[PDB]
Amino acid sequence: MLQPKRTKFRKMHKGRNRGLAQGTDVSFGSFGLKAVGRGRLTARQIEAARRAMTRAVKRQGKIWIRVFPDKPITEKPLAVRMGKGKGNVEYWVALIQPGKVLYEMDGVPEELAREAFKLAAAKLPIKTTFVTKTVM
Amino acid sequence: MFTINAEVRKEQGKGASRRLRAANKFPAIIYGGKEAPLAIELDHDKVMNMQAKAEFYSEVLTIVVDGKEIKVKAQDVQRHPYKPKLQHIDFVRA
Amino acid sequence: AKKVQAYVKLQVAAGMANPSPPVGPALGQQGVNIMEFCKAFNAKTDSIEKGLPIPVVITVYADRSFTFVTKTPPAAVLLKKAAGIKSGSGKPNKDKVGKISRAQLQEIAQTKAADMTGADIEAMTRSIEGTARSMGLVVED
Amino acid sequence: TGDVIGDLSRRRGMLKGQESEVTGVKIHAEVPLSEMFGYATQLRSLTKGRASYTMEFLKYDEAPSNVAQAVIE
Amino acid sequence: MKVRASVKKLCRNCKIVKRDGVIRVICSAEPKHKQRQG
RNA sequence: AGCCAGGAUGUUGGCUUAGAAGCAGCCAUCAUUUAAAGAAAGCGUAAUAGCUCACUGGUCGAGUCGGCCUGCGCGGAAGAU
Repeated sequence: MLQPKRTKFRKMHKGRNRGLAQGTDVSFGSFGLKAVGRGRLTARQIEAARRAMTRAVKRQGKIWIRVFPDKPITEKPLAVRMGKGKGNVEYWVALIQPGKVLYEMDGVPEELAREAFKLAAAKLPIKTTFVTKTVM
Repeated sequence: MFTINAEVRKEQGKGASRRLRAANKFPAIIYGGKEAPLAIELDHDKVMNMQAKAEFYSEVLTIVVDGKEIKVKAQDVQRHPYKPKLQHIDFVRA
Repeated sequence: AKKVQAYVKLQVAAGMANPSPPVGPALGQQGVNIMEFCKAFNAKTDSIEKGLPIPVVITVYADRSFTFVTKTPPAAVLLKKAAGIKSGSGKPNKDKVGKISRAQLQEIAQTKAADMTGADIEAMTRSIEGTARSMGLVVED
Repeated sequence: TGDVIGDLSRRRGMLKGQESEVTGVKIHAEVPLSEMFGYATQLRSLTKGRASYTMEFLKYDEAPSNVAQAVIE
Repeated sequence: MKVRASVKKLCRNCKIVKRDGVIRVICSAEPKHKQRQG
């Protein structure tokens, strides 16, 4: 799974997840998967989403991943009272905003591109949509 | 060869613009020349239906306003984030 | 001359008048007593030489009399030896062997004419130069 | 006939040709000895007891990759 | 019958109808394709 | 969309030909008219035949097919006096 090699700190404050997103246009290939909801994506769902749609074309075309987990979400161990320090980091998420370009790919025909993204989307906890590169 | 129906908008602002796009119409701006810019309002539905063509971005766009029709070019499209609509277009008066 | 119930459209070898592996299914299906049928087969079998495949149509009348209108080499099997080799395919676009002319095939289209009268002399030759394409053979004149 | 042959092919059988006499449809084929095991128990299970067969030897022909790898103990 | 909360038209002849308010899919050819509750 | 005529198939086309006969799937993707016909999806099947499907030849005679953006509803929905 995807994870930051050598980041500065061990833990990070929780932080609200407001506003909109910056990645909006299908900037690399031709067919992308823009997100419509507002949540967060851990690395395991990041790995699983690509895997399902990589084997949907089985080799075909280039596939770009536009989101990377930065936020080191922690969890406390069970039967441990509150306080006593911040818990250890268990998994890494990437906070998703509305109108964010997720997984993007190229080199595939359109009808199976919408099919491959449909196989990927059901693995996501965010409602997404299938978007296409416009000019400019 | 596309033609645009439009008119001059008044009383602009943040909430004013938000009031527009919840009424199937959206604002814009026309600038470029030895004159003042023109904050022009134009129909949302019509131009969104025709932005799919490549000639919407590679042609001297014929926007008519108060009878006076001008030839402009499309600079940028500030579109809506996740809804398939759009928020603003910049028309440089070429 | 009935319908398709007893109508079998296949055969391979003239000289081998005995039920061959592909004519097996064909024969057994309609209980064809090939032995006396071989004597009727060998009236026209002797007119053609061996080495070029021959099909047959089979017609069984209502009163157990069963007859046939046999053939001469049709579309595929004649164009193959015209190229010199019976096979060499599985890769039409991926292989390129030989170049054959249509004027020489205009003569053998007339031999297919008395055999399997396929429409429009050159357009059947075009139908069958695609069987050459399907056999991985190039054709140019 | 078709059923017997489908099952011949199934037991790695070479259906070959479909001959015919008067009341019967005779089909001769080549079958491995390893898949001969209990054949008439499976023959008349598919032919309502109205069929028969007789096994004869031809040759120790080729054993394919799945059949060659099996018996190696 | 499969009580699947999602129902997909699994074939060509599989038709989707609303019996008693409940969405039901039936098939003329394959009785394994019958399902409801979607 | 149906109803009758049908399916306009050269080509049993290679191949692997034991058959893969559009109907194993790799492939050429040729061509016949250029009024109804892809060298082909699908169960069915050993393989043809097959009924169909794509397409309606003509019968009737009017509106119709599927997505898009959304308003409000259904199902998803099982707990203990």
